[PDB]
Order: sequence, then C-alpha cells, then structure tokens
Amino acid sequence: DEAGITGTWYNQLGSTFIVTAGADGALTGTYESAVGNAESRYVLTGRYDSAPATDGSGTALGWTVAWKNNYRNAHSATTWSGQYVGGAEARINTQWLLTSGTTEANAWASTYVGHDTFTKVK
Amino acid sequence: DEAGITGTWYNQLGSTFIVTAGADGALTGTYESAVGNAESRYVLTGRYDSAPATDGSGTALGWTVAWKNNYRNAHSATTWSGQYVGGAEARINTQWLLTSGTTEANAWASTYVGHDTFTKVK
Amino acid sequence: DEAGITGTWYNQLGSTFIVTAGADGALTGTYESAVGNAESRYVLTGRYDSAPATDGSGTALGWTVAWKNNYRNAHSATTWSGQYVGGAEARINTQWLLTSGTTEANAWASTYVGHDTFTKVK
Amino acid sequence: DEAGITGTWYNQLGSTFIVTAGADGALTGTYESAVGNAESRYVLTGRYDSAPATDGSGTALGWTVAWKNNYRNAHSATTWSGQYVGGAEARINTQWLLTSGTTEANAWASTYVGHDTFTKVK
Repeated sequence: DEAGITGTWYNQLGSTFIVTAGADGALTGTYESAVGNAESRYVLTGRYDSAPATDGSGTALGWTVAWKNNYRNAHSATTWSGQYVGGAEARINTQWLLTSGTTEANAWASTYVGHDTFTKVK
Repeated sequence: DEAGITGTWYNQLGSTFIVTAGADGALTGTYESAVGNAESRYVLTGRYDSAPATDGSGTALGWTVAWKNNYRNAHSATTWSGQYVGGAEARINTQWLLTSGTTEANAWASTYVGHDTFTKVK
Repeated sequence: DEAGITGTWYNQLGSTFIVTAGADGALTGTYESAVGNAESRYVLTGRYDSAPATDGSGTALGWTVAWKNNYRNAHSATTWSGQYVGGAEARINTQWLLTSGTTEANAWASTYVGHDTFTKVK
Repeated sequence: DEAGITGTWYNQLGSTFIVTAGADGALTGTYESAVGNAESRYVLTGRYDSAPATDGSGTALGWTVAWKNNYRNAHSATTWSGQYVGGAEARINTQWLLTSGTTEANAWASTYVGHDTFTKVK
C-alpha cells in the first residue's frame, strides 16, 4: 500500500497530513495542525508495515511531528500510531500521544492522548 | 541536546534503542526489543525539539518502529512519545502506543499503551 | 446534569451503558459489551462532576467495569474517562483503558487503549 | 485478594489511595493527590476482579475520582486502570486518563495520560 498511503490526508479537525510512503517502509512529509500552538507545516517522519497481511487486516503505521519550525516552537512532539484501511473510503485510524517538555514537578501532566481519523477528502 | 540524545539507550525490559540526533531535529537509528514478536534490529525514525526551553524543562521527542525486518513481520508499529532529561542520570521518559493491523471487527482491540524509561546504563 | 446523564446510552460498537447519576457525584449501573470476552450485563461504578462550569464546557466523568459476572470472567477491567456534552444530540465522548491481569513477563502488553462515543440513540 | 487490596496505598508522587475491596468486586474509598488542582480527600469508586486467575497473574482493577470536593472543583475526572500484584512488595501498577470538561474547540486537548505505581510503604 505504498500507492494507497502516499498523498494528502485530512483529519476531523481540518489538519493536513502530506506523506510519501517509501518501498522500504519509510514515511516522510509534512503536517499542518488546524489547532493548538502551530502555524504552517512541520516535518514528519515515520514507518509503516510495507508487507501487510492479505486477510483484510489494516496496515500498521506511525509517525512523529516535533512542533518546531521557522515560525514557532511549542516544545512538544506528537506521535500518531494507527492503521491504514484501503478501499473506496480509505482511512487512517490513529491514536496519538502529545508530550511537552516539562520540569520534573510538572512531568505527571506532560502527555495528552487523543484520536484522529484521516480521510482523502475534506 | 544533539550530543545528549545521540547514543545507545536501554529500557527497563532490556530493549536497546540506538539513535542519532540530527542538527535539524531528525532521529534515526535502530531498535531491538527484548520482548514480543521481535528479533534483532528494526529501523526507527523520529523527531525531537532541537531548540528546547532553557528553564530546566525536558526536551520533547518521539519515534516510530514498524515491526518488520528481514527476520519477522509482526504487522504492527510502536510510537514512543516522551522527553529527554539531561544530567548525571540522563533519562528518556516515554509513553508508547503499539498498533496492530486488524480486521474492522477487531479494531477496537488494535492498540496497546504502555510506558518505557530509557537510561544510558544497563 | 444528573437528568442529562441518567439513562441508557449506546456506543459505536452497539454496546449498552445503563447509568444513574446521583446528586452526590456517583455513577452506578450496568454495561453490556457488543464485543470481546463478554456476555450480558456487568456492574459499573464511577464518578462525575456534579457542579460543572457554566461556560459551555462539558461535564467530566469516568467509570469502571470489571469483566466478571455470573456467566464469564475475562480477568480484566476497563475504565472510561470522558466528558458529557448536553443538548439536542447529547454525547459522552470517552477514551478508555482495558487492563488484563498478566504475569510479570507479559505486563508490558497488559493494557489496551481506545475511544468510545456514546449517544442516546441506536 | 479482598485482604490484599484493602488498605492505604501510596504512589511515586506521594499521593494517598485509601480503598476497601468488597467481596462483590466493589472498590470504595478516598484519594488525596500530592499534585495538581487538588486539596484534601476526594471520593473514589471502582471495581476489581474478585476471582482472579491462579496462574500467578495479577488482579485487574480500576477506579475513578471526580476532582470535586467541599474545597475545590477542578472540573475533571481521573480513571486508573491496572493490576494488583501480591506478595512481599505488593504493588498496584496503573495507567490513568485525566479528562477535563472543555469547550468543543478545546476537546482535542481534554485528556492527559500517565502511569502511577502504588505501594503499601511511603
């Protein structure tokens, strides 16, 4: 599913995920968040299963954005872990962890958890 | 903290995380899990905050491993999201999400969550 | 929102959440999972914010089910943490953690994470 | 493990978890957080597996605190999901989800995730 994953994806917040899937399992591209302490595009990288099961299962994948670019630095990183599901209404269904750099006293509150669903439309 | 992060790290399970931190925010290297459906080294990639706060806060980072190599394919991916804390007993404190490729009927059970602490010793 | 929360709720899997909200912040009732190692109803208990903000924010709440009843014992417990949002299309938006009893060797894989959205219809 | 679980527990932050395990699977008691927007004791309730496996596995359990008492209201709830491990150095190993009541615009950032380990000492 190199073909299936590569391209522009959109989540329920209106964020834009632009990815290229490599034959080797690499994910590279850019992320633009519609929310939070974010402006414009941020580098992403990640990995995907380049030889998924042929029993109708999804394709496992994940990627990271560190929220620093030329405009802003939110001193934080998000990882998305999920699976690509192909077909007429292709989706990437994810859960994510957003960690901030914190002092040791605040480290208990360093990490948000959430879920994003990406589609090829909207 | 390019210097601080780059090198060999070990978690509480005895897994080995070998990383290079790029001046640009890139993380590249290899991961070897002491547990699960895993053998030998797997590619990782990720990102880190290359200009962290100077108020004693940690450095945010994350990375992904897709559990396919020349030996095995576990049809799964783990993302670690966390922060690097420098000093005499440097640590990377993480939480992680492990997603399997699943059928739609099993997708509710696709994702494990856990936490790993990495040190430069053991 | 004692009135708003009390009643029968349904999630996207077709599970049924039957709850009573107490004036004191208590949640009591029963849960029936449409999936997994589950049959019929299981006891639940939990808590909710009985004096929520009046600025349009949701109402925080959570509850637990241990997956033992007279029929089955899945040696596991799920906690849902979320917020109630009132109005024409009332919802309870949750994330959940499902922990199994494990041996120490398997404890890294003890916990699933997911998300459920409950509505008053279907 | 009604006997094993019932009593006073302490986590790595110095919080105090006071619980009674019922023969029926109920957990009742009080929680006092050493951190966050919290003062004094808060009601908790939860559930545990009252007939765990006899193969050396832990005992699954969970509980909820809504962060309202006579002193403060943090408009939030935490759920802990985990397992009790008996013996000389008994532990309750948990992961937790802390949800705030939010506006719909902030709901993506409503939930923290973390992990607490409880012991009978300190």
